[PDB]
Amino acid sequence: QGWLKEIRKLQKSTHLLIRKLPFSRLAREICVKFTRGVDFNWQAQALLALQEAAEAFLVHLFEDAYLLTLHAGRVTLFPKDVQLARRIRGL
Amino acid sequence: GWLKEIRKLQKSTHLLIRKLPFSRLAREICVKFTRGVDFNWQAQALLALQEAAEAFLVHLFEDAYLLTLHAGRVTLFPKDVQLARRIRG
Amino acid sequence: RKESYSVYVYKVLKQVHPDTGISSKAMGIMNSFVNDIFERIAGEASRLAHYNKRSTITSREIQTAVRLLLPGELAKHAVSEGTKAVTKYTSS
Amino acid sequence: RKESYSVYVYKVLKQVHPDTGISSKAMGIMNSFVNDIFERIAGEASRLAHYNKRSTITSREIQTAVRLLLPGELAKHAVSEGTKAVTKYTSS
Amino acid sequence: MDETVAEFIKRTILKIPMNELTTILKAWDFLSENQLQTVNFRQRKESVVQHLIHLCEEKRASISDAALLDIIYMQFHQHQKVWDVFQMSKGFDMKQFKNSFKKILQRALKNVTVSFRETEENAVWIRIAWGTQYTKPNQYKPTYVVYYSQTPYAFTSSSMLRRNTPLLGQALTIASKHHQIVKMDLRSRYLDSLKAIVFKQYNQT
Amino acid sequence: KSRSSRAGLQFPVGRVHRLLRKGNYAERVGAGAPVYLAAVLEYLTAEILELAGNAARDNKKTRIIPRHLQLAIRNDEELNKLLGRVTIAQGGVLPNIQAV
Amino acid sequence: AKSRSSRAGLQFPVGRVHRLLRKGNYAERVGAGAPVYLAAVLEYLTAEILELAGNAARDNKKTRIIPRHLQLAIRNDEELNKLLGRVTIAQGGVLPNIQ
Amino acid sequence: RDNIQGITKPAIRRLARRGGVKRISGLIYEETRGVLKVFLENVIRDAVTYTEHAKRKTVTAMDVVYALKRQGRTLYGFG
Amino acid sequence: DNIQGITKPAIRRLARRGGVKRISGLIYEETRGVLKVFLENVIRDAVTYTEHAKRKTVTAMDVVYALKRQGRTLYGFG
DNA sequence: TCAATATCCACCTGCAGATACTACCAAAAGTGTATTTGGAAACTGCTCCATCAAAAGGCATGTTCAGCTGGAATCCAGCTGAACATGCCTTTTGATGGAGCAGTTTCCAAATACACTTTTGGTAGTATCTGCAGGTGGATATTGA
DNA sequence: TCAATATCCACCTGCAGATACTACCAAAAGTGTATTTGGAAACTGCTCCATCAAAAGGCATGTTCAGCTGGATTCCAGCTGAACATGCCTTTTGATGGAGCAGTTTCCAAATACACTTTTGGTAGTATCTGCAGGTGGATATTGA
Repeated sequence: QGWLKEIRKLQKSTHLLIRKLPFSRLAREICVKFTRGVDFNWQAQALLALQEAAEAFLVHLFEDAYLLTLHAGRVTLFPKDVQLARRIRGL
Repeated sequence: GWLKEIRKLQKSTHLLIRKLPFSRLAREICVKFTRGVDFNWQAQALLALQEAAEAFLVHLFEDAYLLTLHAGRVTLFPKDVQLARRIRG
Repeated sequence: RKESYSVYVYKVLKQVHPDTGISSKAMGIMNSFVNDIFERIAGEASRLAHYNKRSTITSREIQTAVRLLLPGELAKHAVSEGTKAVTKYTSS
Repeated sequence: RKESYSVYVYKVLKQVHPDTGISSKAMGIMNSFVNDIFERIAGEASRLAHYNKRSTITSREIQTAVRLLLPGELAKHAVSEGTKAVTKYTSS
Repeated sequence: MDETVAEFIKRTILKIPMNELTTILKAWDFLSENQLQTVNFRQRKESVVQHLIHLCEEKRASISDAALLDIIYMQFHQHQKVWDVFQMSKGFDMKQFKNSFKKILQRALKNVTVSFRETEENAVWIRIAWGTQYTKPNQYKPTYVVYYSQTPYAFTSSSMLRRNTPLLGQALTIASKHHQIVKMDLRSRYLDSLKAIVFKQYNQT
Repeated sequence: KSRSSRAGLQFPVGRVHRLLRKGNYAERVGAGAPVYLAAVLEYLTAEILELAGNAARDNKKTRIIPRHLQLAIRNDEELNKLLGRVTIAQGGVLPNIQAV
Repeated sequence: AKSRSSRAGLQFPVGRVHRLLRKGNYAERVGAGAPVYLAAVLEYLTAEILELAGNAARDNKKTRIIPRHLQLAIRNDEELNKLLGRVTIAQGGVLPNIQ
Repeated sequence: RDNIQGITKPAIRRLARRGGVKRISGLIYEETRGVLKVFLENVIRDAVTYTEHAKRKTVTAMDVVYALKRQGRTLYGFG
Repeated sequence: DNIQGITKPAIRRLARRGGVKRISGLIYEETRGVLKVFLENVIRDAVTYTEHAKRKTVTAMDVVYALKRQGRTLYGFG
């Protein structure tokens, strides 16, 4: 198996799953496109807040979307599932 | 044909549920929260409630028929209405 | 005793579509539209002044609220219009 | 210069679970919880007084806001507690 | 008590001026004078009625007690209603009348509420809350009747609820020593004025 | 000598000022806030009315009704986003059929 | 001399709530009994959540509350989850749920 | 009669058709009624609170509008 | 790059925490796109709150207020 | 493709329910002029924490193979829609109340200001203790046999 | 079924970070007291608009049929996961300066109050006029062949 052990282990935990430097780098790159081309500084708690919120969003979306694979009689996650979940939520 | 009825009902704007049944139901529900007192109802309040309810139901049917096709079907099942409500919140 | 925005809606309509009327049910929708946006913008402007410990609402608060609420190009044009209005109000 | 609700949360905790502590991350969550409900209730109470053309917020507005916000049995118990508090405040 | 009678009593009491609440309460007599003395009648009305409702909760109040209170209230506030006259012709003790009237209405309609109270000049005040064969009665749209046993006259209040007037007239005509009934050419908001002229005609025909 | 005229507007600047003062939004209100807000409201009003009149013209009519407002709003990408949690009385739905 | 929380029988502050209501642009005037009612409500809700969280902590054989426990409490309760459905708890995780 | 069987099959079929639905299962007519009852309960509970606060026995349109606005649903054409 | 630092294993872990057994190979780009969309909306609101005040440092409260606007109240930082 | 039948468009006429236009009015509200006050901008300084570097190793990357699953093609029986005849419930109308909404009075509860306690937040400094990681050590299911 | 291997599960040990406690303090925040004032409760009353019945005809109800679709089975090729060996990128740690935050001035802008003029909302009584309903004529697609 291996998938069930990993699922059980990961639902039991609380820590963040994306690495920190990549997320920081992406967020800064996105910020610079606003601000009229100037580089803002960031507090650390701000980046942690943003990361927590993002991972929560993604986990909940994966939950809502694996309900549509089983609706269609499948086991494998496809992109149409994510698209339709986002549509029905209203995003 | 289903196709003529859909086209006709999408050009229209009138209400589809009859008034008196809706009024009766809404007054039956009210009396449970007022502890036996028969509250009066303006005429422009029941129309508001009806507009809102019909809009809600139409949009829910849309969202659910999106899920019938995802599953390879043409027929709408309760299976599909329940899941849309869960996903909407 | 009752007051509304119908006069000004009718003026604007005769200013964009001179040949075109408007029914009474629709102007209710437009009056409801105007009351809703007012509340949203003023609510955001109330908070920005509270967050920053200010006791006065100015044009800057309204501008920021407009940027936050309205999407995209619509905010851009709204900002332009408001800025022009204030500019030529002050110069009189 | 900074103020919080931690003292009173700690008291309540020692009042329900005398053997049990609380970490610093969690008390931040609880402080955020208290600030959110306050804002909601006071916001509803502000509108009810505006809808009915009143210039004063009383216990009746708070009671109605509690009924509107909170679901079911939780509102029932909250109403009971607030009513008792006011009752024995007045009788002193 | 039931949550539907508590609201009824509260709404009934909130209608009563503070200038005369104690008199009504004393006539009702459901609460003892000691309990009345326990209460404060100077704080705002909501708290006063909260206290009185708590007192009623300590006891066990039934829809009959609240109906008695409502009858007493209307004895003082007659002018709130429009009063109409009925006449009976072609013609029992009070208890027989009571039982016959009640049984007639209960036979015609499954769910009802009836109540009586006596008054000087051999008068009886009646309160009826109308129901159906399927539904409970409405306590907030009743029908009040004033009948003087030693006379064929009966005075009625104008309800915002028809469809039961002929049954009421039939019950009045049968429970008493008569067999027909008609409506007089008199109607007004002032019950005593109708009363005076009606008995002037009765005594001086 | 009116404030809406000084600013070049049709909407009321004084009324907006009074409504901001009476709404418990802040202890004070400046002088440019009412004009700025009135101008924004006028811009949005006219932007909707233009599209509604166009929809009426397409349907061969000279009078606007809520159906036209609904069509305007739902066929414009941004106004729909602004007004996406809103239902418009007597507006109906957009025609939409789809193949399986 | 005597406080108002004590007269009311509370732990939460009645003076601070009054101050925050007056300084928040909620209305022109503020009554005497509003802060008492509101403080009582807040105390009730805090106590409810803390009770549930302490129970969850004990089940896991711990002596100290952490955000995981509050999350479990909130999502295991049919009403608090409805009050706090648009809310994400930092360092709280998810409920175990397969299938 | 139960006051919710007055919401008939044809009406539900019409709402579905306006929603683009081609075929409908026979079990959709009871599900829809429950959905509608829940929606109405939630709105009416809040509407009655607003009017009992004001010490009225009459539900106005503004009470309904306020309730809907709370529930996340904003309705324009009324006032 | 800078969106390819959101790695295949990280996405797979996020999916497993959500209860996902199997995962198509095209999920890694779709997730990246939706994440990039989510951050843009929050970050500009944060920067707006940050510029209204005349400072050049994004604080946690700006993020919290932004999320609260989007309807995503967050507990833990303020 | 043939073709009649609905059905689809288009044009027309008629009319009546609803929109624009005047009058008028008078009540409410907005504007103009002085005066006073205080909130916020502008300037200076300080110290905190956020950017920017350089090592270490632990997680990510790439290749290959085996097996699991998605998708397409059959087939059968269940079930939904369409049509027609009939009758019951909703729509429309007219008649009264009763409850909302405006008015007057007054009284009770709120703002305001000043003087006096008290409580809470922050800072050293103390210590202690809870839980996490490690490792021992006992004992269970599991997919290959 | 057998069972070694993970694997699980429990149990014990040590210690490091984080909790809880005590003392100081001081300031800013809450309490008490007395005065004045204005909002809101209490009571009247009147007109609007809500509710209750009645009459009928239009939409819904019930039955049958047949054609369409949902659901289960079989087969095969594509694609995912698992394992193993590399090594590259993240993490942790430390000197440094830029920006946030506090304090002081002052000056410009907002509130307060009185007079006066303008505007807007509502009613009376019109007069159009736009849009809907019905009627009729011309033209095509799809049903079945």
